[PDB]
Amino acid sequence: EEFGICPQSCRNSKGSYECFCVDGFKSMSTHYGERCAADGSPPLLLLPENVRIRKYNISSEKFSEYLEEEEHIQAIDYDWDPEGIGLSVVYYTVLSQGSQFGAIKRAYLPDFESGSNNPVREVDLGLKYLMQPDGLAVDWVGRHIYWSDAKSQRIEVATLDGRYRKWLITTQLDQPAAIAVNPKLGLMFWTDQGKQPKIESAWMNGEHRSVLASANLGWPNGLSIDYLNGDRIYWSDSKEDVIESIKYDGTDRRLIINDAMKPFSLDIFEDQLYWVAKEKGEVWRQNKFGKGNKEKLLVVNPWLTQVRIFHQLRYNQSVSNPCKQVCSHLCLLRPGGYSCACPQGSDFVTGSTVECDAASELPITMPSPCRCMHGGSCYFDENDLPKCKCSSGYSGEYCE
Amino acid sequence: DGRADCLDASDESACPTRFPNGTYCPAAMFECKNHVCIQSFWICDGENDCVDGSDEEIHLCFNVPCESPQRFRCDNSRCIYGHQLCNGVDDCGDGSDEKEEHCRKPTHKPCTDTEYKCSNGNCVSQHYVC
Amino acid sequence: RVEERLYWIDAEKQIIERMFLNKTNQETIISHRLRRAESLAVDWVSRKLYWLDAILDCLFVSDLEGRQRKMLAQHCVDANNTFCFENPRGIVLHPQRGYVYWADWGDHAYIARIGMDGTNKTVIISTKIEWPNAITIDYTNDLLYWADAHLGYIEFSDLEGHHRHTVYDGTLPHPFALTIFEDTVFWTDWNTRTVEKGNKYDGSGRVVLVNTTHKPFDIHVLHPYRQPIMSNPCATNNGGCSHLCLIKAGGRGFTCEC
Amino acid sequence: ILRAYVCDHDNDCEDNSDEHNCNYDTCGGHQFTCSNGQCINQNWVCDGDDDCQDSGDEDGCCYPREWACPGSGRCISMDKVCDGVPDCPEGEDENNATSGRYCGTGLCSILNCEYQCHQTPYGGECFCPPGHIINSNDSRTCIDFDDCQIWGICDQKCESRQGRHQCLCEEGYILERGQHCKSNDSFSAASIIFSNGRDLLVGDLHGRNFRILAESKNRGIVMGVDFHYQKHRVFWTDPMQAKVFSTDINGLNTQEILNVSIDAPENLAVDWINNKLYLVETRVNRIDVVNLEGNQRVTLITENLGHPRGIALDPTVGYLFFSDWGSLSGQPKVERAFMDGSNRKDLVTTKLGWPAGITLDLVSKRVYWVDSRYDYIETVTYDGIQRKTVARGGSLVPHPFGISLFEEHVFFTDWTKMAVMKANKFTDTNPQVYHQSSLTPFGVTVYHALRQPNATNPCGNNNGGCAQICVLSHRTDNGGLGYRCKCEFGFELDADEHHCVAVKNFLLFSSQTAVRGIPFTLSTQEDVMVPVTGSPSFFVGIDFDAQHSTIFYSDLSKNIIYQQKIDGTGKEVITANRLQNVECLSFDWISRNLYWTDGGSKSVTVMKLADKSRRQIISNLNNPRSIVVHPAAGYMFLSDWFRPAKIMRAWSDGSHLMPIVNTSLGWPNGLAIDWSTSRLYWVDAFFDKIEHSNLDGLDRKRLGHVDQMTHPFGLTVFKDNVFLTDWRLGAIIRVRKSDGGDMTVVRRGISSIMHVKAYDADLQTGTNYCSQTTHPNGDCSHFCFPVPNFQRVCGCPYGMKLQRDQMTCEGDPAREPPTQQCGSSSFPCNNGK
Amino acid sequence: HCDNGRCISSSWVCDGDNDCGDMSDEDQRHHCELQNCSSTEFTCINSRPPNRRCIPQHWVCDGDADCADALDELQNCTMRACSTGEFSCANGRCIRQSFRCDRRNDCGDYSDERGCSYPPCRDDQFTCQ
Ligand SMILES: *[C@@H]1O[C@H](CO)[C@@H](O)[C@H](O)[C@H]1NC(C)=O
Ligand SMILES: *[C@@H]1O[C@H](CO)[C@@H](O)[C@H](O)[C@H]1NC(C)=O
Ligand SMILES: *[C@@H]1O[C@H](CO)[C@@H](O)[C@H](O)[C@H]1NC(C)=O
Ligand SMILES: *[C@@H]1O[C@H](CO)[C@@H](O)[C@H](O)[C@H]1NC(C)=O
Ligand SMILES: *[C@@H]1O[C@H](CO)[C@@H](O)[C@H](O)[C@H]1NC(C)=O
Ligand SMILES: *[C@@H]1O[C@H](CO)[C@@H](O)[C@H](O)[C@H]1NC(C)=O
Ligand SMILES: *[C@@H]1O[C@H](CO)[C@@H](O)[C@H](O)[C@H]1NC(C)=O
Ligand SMILES: *[C@@H]1O[C@H](CO)[C@@H](O)[C@H](O)[C@H]1NC(C)=O
Ligand SMILES: *[C@@H]1O[C@H](CO)[C@@H](O)[C@H](O)[C@H]1NC(C)=O
Ligand SMILES: *[C@@H]1O[C@H](CO)[C@@H](O)[C@H](O)[C@H]1NC(C)=O
Ligand SMILES: *[C@@H]1O[C@H](CO)[C@@H](O)[C@H](O)[C@H]1NC(C)=O
Ligand SMILES: *[C@@H]1O[C@H](CO)[C@@H](O)[C@H](O)[C@H]1NC(C)=O
Ligand SMILES: *[C@@H]1O[C@H](CO)[C@@H](O)[C@H](O)[C@H]1NC(C)=O
Ligand SMILES: *[C@@H]1O[C@H](CO)[C@@H](O)[C@H](O)[C@H]1NC(C)=O
Ligand SMILES: *[C@@H]1O[C@H](CO)[C@@H](O)[C@H](O)[C@H]1NC(C)=O
Ligand SMILES: *[C@@H]1O[C@H](CO)[C@H](O)[C@H](O)[C@H]1NC(C)=O
Ligand SMILES: *[C@@H]1O[C@H](CO)[C@H](O)[C@H](O)[C@H]1NC(C)=O
Ligand SMILES: *[C@@H]1O[C@H](CO)[C@H](O)[C@H](O)[C@H]1NC(C)=O
Ligand SMILES: *[C@@H]1O[C@H](CO)[C@H](O)[C@H](O)[C@H]1NC(C)=O
Ligand SMILES: [Ca+2]
Ligand SMILES: [Ca+2]
Ligand SMILES: [Ca+2]
Ligand SMILES: [Ca+2]
Ligand SMILES: [Ca+2]
Ligand SMILES: [Ca+2]
Ligand SMILES: [Ca+2]
Ligand SMILES: [Ca+2]
Ligand SMILES: [Ca+2]
Ligand SMILES: [Ca+2]
Ligand SMILES: [Ca+2]
Ligand SMILES: [Ca+2]
Repeated sequence: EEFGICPQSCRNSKGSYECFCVDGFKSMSTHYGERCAADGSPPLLLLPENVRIRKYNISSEKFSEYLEEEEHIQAIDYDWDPEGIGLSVVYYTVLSQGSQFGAIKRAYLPDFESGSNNPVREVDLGLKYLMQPDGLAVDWVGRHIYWSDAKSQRIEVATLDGRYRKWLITTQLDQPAAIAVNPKLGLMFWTDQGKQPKIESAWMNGEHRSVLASANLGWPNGLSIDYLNGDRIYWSDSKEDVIESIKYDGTDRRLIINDAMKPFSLDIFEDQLYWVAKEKGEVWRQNKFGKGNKEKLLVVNPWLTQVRIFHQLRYNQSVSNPCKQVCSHLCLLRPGGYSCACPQGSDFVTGSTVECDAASELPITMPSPCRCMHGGSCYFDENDLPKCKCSSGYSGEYCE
Repeated sequence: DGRADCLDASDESACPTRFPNGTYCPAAMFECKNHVCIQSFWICDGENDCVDGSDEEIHLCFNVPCESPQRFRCDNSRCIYGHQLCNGVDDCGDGSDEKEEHCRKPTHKPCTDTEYKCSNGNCVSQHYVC
Repeated sequence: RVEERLYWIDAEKQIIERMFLNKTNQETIISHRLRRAESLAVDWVSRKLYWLDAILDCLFVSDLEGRQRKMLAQHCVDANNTFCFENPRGIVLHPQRGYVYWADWGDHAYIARIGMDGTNKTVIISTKIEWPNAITIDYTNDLLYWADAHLGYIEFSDLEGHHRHTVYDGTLPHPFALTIFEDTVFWTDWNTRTVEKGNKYDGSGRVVLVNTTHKPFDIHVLHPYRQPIMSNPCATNNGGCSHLCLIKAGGRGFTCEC
Repeated sequence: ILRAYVCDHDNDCEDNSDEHNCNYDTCGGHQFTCSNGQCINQNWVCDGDDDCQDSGDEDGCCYPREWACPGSGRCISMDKVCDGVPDCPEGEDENNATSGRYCGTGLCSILNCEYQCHQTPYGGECFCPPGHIINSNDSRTCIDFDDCQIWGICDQKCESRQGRHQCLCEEGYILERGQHCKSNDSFSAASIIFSNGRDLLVGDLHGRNFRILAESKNRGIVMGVDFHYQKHRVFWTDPMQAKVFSTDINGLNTQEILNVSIDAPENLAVDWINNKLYLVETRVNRIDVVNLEGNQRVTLITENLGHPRGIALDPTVGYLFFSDWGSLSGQPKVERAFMDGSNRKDLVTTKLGWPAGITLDLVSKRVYWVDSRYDYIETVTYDGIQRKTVARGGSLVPHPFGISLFEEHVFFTDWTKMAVMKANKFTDTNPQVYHQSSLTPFGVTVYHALRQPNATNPCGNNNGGCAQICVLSHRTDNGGLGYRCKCEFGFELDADEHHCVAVKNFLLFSSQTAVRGIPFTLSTQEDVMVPVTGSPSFFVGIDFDAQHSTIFYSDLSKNIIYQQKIDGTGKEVITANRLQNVECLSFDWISRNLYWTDGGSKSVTVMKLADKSRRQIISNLNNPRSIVVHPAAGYMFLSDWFRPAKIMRAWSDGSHLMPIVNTSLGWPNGLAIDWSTSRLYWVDAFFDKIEHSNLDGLDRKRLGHVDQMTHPFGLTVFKDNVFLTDWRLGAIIRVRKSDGGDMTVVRRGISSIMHVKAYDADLQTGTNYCSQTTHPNGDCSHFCFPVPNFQRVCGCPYGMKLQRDQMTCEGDPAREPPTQQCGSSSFPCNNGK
Repeated sequence: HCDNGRCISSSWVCDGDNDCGDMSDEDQRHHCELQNCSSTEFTCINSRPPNRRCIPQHWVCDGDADCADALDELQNCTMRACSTGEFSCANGRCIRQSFRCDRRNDCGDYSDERGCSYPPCRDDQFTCQ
């Protein structure tokens, strides 16, 4: 029942306790389960600057360049290896510039070691009239994208290909800024940076809404969830200068890091918290329970808006999708199950609550990406199809 | 765009008339001499949100209201957020924030009926007394 | 009506709780020294709560926060020791007249009235009464209504018991508590487990609104007119009472008690 | 023409036949009367509209460089204010006014104008240069104005980049004279295609070269014309022959007739993105979708449609526009819908008269429609929010019928002028003529590449995943183009909305214009059974045979009884003689017999279909309105409306007749049998009630009043449900037969729905003596009739004689009964009087 | 929504109570028999609708018959307490002892009159059919 007691799972005993890691994790701390390590390739960091996205590798203390853009990249979220081809997908938002509306973009991120040798193209979900999409969240169970827009004051859900668009919350919103989703619980959490800042949680289908924090909030600008230690919620404040954690039901609230140098984004991995300093362009990490002292990893370009952690086990892919193909347009998770929803400007066919009266839309398959592994090189054929050429010592298709 | 994309704000530094009002930004917003705009809330709160510091020229601080439990006001007539009051940082340069008068430990409640008194300045429920 | 609150008794927990009609706040008001609470009444003018106990066999008065507590009646009500607190299961209040009414289903069943300050202890109904579990008042007629689970009737009389009429006469199997609004009377029945409505004078119209798996225990109507607006005697200075102020029998003036 | 318009003191007819012989009467109430003897609604007297052609209905109660010349809103360019032709209601915009006014500039000397000053008959006027307006605060100086707001500022797009306006044309056009938009030279020269009756003609945009696209003197009137540009095909419809034809723009001896057996097609629209044709049928109140070959057919809109006359399509957004009269209200309206028919909206519902003809503008996203009653051409935006008038009045547009749009001009056909006309799509105070002849032009369309812009067809790949048919639709969220799936006749969509499941049993009902089969549940499939229609027509009685996939229906317009197959592959006539008023039909599937009732002859008749043998079995009835037959039980049930109304039971041959129910019945109507419960159900249309009893009428129960069964007419029973139709709601309702209150409406808006039946082979079961293989046909000669206790009787045709075995009948069937159409007290005559 | 034009909490549907007043929430269209009670619930073996199939586990042993068969009370838990001045009935009820044997059913399941031997009326009394 103690907060700091264990990083992932705890078991009681007549005169003691045991800490244990969940599946996919291993324990190698001096004390069993006091710290956990994650299988697979080492974690990576994703660093969206003003007009470019950069990658960092914690295991090698190495830097790589991934994406360049002509507009201010605001929020980043990713989907891990949705096709099993070894390339994750990244989703990012760009704000409106002058008369040009904002947009949400889709790109491929290789899970293997790669950099500029594999140029990455961009796809646009086609979500029209976006103005200031300050927040982005990905749902890997339901295969949905969730985003928050501060000028329209809305939270909207769509299919990862932008194929169906629904509005979940429109009323009583003041500058929605950050959004996070938990598909296991079927809950979504977001922050409001309005005149009266707030932290709210709702059902991933919008049918239930609650406010978890409405006091001592200056500018909740970042939101992260911890699924390995319960389902805790963590948010960063760059005006209160604090990182705070609550239970997803609001029954518990704690202050984890004090004198956080203007924290603007949060991520949690292997018992450590990672956050960014608004103006310093710095990345700082500490222990997620507030223990010890804080350390500085990178001194990145001052434009760093967010830090994200990229790893197979950050999001539990194993989580089962309950939609079972019953709904015809949209299926949205809720605690203990699912619900059906129609695109905006539509309603259910008379008498039904599982069918919608709206045009059907074809899945938008993303173009073939550059897949040259082992430090190979990628070149486009005359028909624009991608092809690979490999460096000394590597051969076969792509660079397998 | 109203957002400093140059650290020196030289991008917005030469913006033309953005609105026929002669102003550079709309309502429910604050404007700075560098032609950069910021949420009015950030005015006079111990952070140069405008890189040129124009968002908190000390003369501006007197106007913003600050409720005592959620926000704090410093002797410099500048306002600071509640958590900052004893975070260990001089969030306001006068160093009123972090003053021992404010930070010192609480005054324990006087022992009520059904309770007991201890030399320790502590109160114990009567049943626990022995 | 004033606080927009609901008050109820829980016999498994032996507690009295109050909530807001918007369901946003719930509190426990009396949490100890309740042996067998059986009936609860609330007073909207004096800001008081009244309840009956069937183990202590007494009547209690308190302030809606559950802090002040006084015992207002005990033992017998007839100076003959035939009618005495044995199984009190009914309570209704009339502030305009300064009276409290309660019903008891002891082997000697009776309906008795006492004054909100504990004075003028008297018996109103004593004949052809066997199992009262229901007492209610109609303020648009100054009428008193009660139901008998044994004799199967719903009867109405005047506030002093000298006129008697039957809406239903022996036709109800096991009637329980009653409530009245406009030209309609509503009652609960334990053998059929129903909530039914009828015409308060002759029952010429009868329908069943709900039936239930569990026995229905209490039924009331909520509307401002069920708690009419009137001048509180203790309104300005609490009557100068140091602890409790209670409307005198007859509804004029107040009394102060420790 | 609608009867109400006849003798209304206004010419609706092409040749004025609706007013020539009329004797008029006064008008009043919430109305107004004006010059030329016309009556107008009260609100119209002050709304800025010239509803009276004298322009009198606005006298008492405008952009830069424009003036509101009368004392009200008639707004005209500054030159017209004195040009010398009365552009306003009674002059007041002329050199001198008969009302006493004269053109001058005296006030200008006082005004001290900031810019040009102009002469006005009344006083004087001041105006400002482009990009500016005069200000109401002083009527003398100039203020800065958003020129783009001006209707007609540019042909396609306008931008006030620096207050000063600039004009832009879409990617398919080029810009001329700073406001005009012309079509890129890359495309072929634009062409006009129009019909004048027997022939279809092609002409050039300037009206000096004409040719005939198909000169074969072998077809009816060409009514509607539409084209496909990429396929270089032209399509037109002929209602005289009930056919649709397609030709190649070259006219080089290639003419095709589509495989679409549709009754009375009258208007045609083409979809070039999905290769689909959309057809409009006015007498049948139907809109249908087919492919360019006619081989795949879907019914898109049949409910709450009335005489659809004009249709237009935009497949780049998935929009369909049509004009129709509400079946439940009879009011003219213009509607927008999704090309799948799924979503409908009303764009114009006020001041619409007779809205025949619709065309679309694809760069400005506008709808243009024609009204022949109020003599106007008017345009709205796809959302209906903004309305403008291009031309109005009998002088400019007296009787327009067809409309098409290209660039800055609209082309329409007028029957009074008997001409094809050219006008400016923004405002034309003096339309122009493009073709003139002594023949009435019917349809006009314009043929150019930019009239059919390209878009990615969502259906084009893998048929959009639809198992049978794919139709375009509108994306309600993105605003773009999407798709939907449709199933052929005899099929219904599966829960996945992509695969089609075959429908074996369906619900069958009859109406004035059509006989239709629909699923027993709420469904998007408008028709399962191939519809049945005719004209002029009124279908009342319907029964089915499920063993041979046949339906039987009667028509009171022609007084004929027909048998048809649910797949449309067969149509035959059972009888067309001596039928006076066939009110109800019933069929016996064991003996292959058909029974019908006639209120004219007050008799019940039975016929055998294996050899077409006929007999009349009950006569001297009063109002025999409903009949049902039970072969396995050997019983026949019949209802009579004559007071006291009654329900009667008989043996299949009529040898017994007894009133099984004769109390508390006002209009005993449709009768149904429940084979599971051996029960009889009936509906009463006067008392609007549903009652059911056993075959003896000895046990009688009444269902709880259906929440909206205001006036029911027909009843059928299927499984745990009862299905009834309502004659006022125009609906089909579903109810639960044990209590009467599980309530659902399966269809609504069906005009003149009459009877409902349930089609199922499972229902048409059982056996009787006639069926036995040991006694084929019950060993009868000409008729076999089931009677109780598995017995049978052998009947004979009319006029024949029976013999000793009492099973064989021999004699002469050659004589039909006389023509006794007249009732008692009337002498019949040779002249049918 | 009910045929009466009444609105009721959805959980109430197929629960054995005439919550709609017209039984609209407890009829064949709902298919109460097909319902598959939750693990947190309890089941009644002889479930014929409208007799409710599902009972909350908390209710099973409470002293009150929840299933039509009273199976929930026909289980292991004991009979509730009653006063010495009272009589007890299979309904899980305690009634004043004087009520015993007066030909009027006070307990509901007639346990208040079952097995009674009645003394004849006195001379001061009158007798009723
Ligand atoms: C990160 O660095 C380690 C070496 O420290 C290497 O094994 C791993 O493949 C790298 N991951 C990526 C994605 O480059
Ligand atoms: C992931 O989800 C699966 C299935 O819900 C569960 O068995 C597993 O323990 C989860 N693992 C982690 C690391 O959350
Ligand atoms: C002038 O300022 C107001 C706010 O005071 C703003 O709303 C408006 O847009 C500005 N002028 C215009 C009409 O652009
Ligand atoms: C009772 O129901 C009515 C109508 O639904 C509602 O207005 C009222 O607030 C409810 N009261 C309580 C205490 O639930
Ligand atoms: C509930 O009602 C009380 C009494 O009117 C009111 O004081 C309180 O604010 C209400 N609570 C909410 C959450 O609406
Ligand atoms: C009780 O009342 C009766 C009524 O007649 C009276 O006679 C008697 O004295 C009183 N006292 C007792 C205890 O019976
Ligand atoms: C008590 O009640 C009686 C009637 O029951 C009444 O006559 C009397 O005035 C009341 N007050 C006192 C003080 O007796
Ligand atoms: C409620 O009433 C209906 C109809 O009288 C009845 O069938 C059902 O058993 C009743 N339910 C209970 C729990 O008594
Ligand atoms: C005239 O202009 C002034 C501003 O100069 C404005 O306040 C006033 O309302 C205007 N009056 C009219 C009748 O337009
Ligand atoms: C005219 O059409 C050709 C071919 O489509 C195109 O290349 C050209 O740019 C067009 N010109 C204009 C002005 O649109
Ligand atoms: C016409 O339609 C029928 C039925 O759909 C089909 O069998 C036949 O092949 C079609 N003929 C042509 C030429 O398409
Ligand atoms: C449509 O596409 C075809 C094929 O690409 C081309 O020939 C034609 O000019 C296009 N028409 C328009 C209006 O873009
Ligand atoms: C009504 O029907 C009954 C039963 O067949 C019959 O006895 C009676 O004579 C009939 N009455 C009338 C008026 O038809
Ligand atoms: C409940 O559903 C299961 C399948 O999930 C089925 O096998 C079973 O028969 C159902 N009924 C009960 C009482 O378990
Ligand atoms: C409790 O229930 C079990 C299972 O029905 C039974 O075997 C056992 O004898 C019961 N125990 C008591 C105390 O009745
Ligand atoms: C800049 O502001 C001035 C003063 O308001 C004028 O409005 C001027 O027109 C503006 N310049 C432009 C080009 O908009
Ligand atoms: C406790 O609080 C009071 C004010 O409420 C004073 O600050 C007091 O000084 C405190 N008590 C002690 C012992 O210092
Ligand atoms: C003309 O018509 C009105 C009804 O609109 C009345 O019939 C009235 O009698 C008539 N009035 C005149 C003037 O003849
Ligand atoms: C009626 O029928 C008879 C017998 O067929 C004659 O044909 C007669 O000419 C008919 N009469 C009329 C008026 O049709
Ligand atoms: Ca322990
Ligand atoms: Ca600041
Ligand atoms: Ca501080
Ligand atoms: Ca007691
Ligand atoms: Ca007694
Ligand atoms: Ca006319
Ligand atoms: Ca008008
Ligand atoms: Ca003129
Ligand atoms: Ca006309
Ligand atoms: Ca229920
Ligand atoms: Ca129980
Ligand atoms: Ca008894």
